Amino acid sequence: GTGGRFLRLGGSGLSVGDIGGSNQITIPTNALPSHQHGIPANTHTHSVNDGGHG
Amino acid sequence: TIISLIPPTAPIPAGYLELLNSSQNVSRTTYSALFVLWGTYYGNGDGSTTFGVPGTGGRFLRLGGSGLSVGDIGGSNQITIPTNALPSHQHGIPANTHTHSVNDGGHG
Repeated sequence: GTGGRFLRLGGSGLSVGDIGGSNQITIPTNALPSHQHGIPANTHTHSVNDGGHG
Repeated sequence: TIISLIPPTAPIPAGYLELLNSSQNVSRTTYSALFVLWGTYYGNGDGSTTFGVPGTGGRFLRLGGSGLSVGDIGGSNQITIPTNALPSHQHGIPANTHTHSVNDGGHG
């Protein structure tokens, strides 16, 4: 059955009638290109606790 | 060319040359019509007594046009996503907590 597939000559280790391939593709983890995210401007303070000192 | 679902056990049809993964070389005297129609367009073989016929290694069938000549080659099953093409995204930053030690010494 054709199965709505593409016509592929199979010289390299592919007998006649061989199937395979996939219309759905999944990006593997190692395929992700290198990229760098920017961290926005930040600002904070710390409250200070003290009962006193003699 | 013609296409066939012939299993490897079955014999090749008479008057037909089987294309393989690798480009082959065939005698010029025989397949005389094929040679005069092709010549050394897909290989020259020995250059005098043979000529080259193209090979199809795992390749897909694609029609001509768009400036592409017959018998051209190209493509790849392996793809690398260019760093330019990448879905725009932002990661969240996990909740954290830090304190700073105090350099107080002493005062009077």
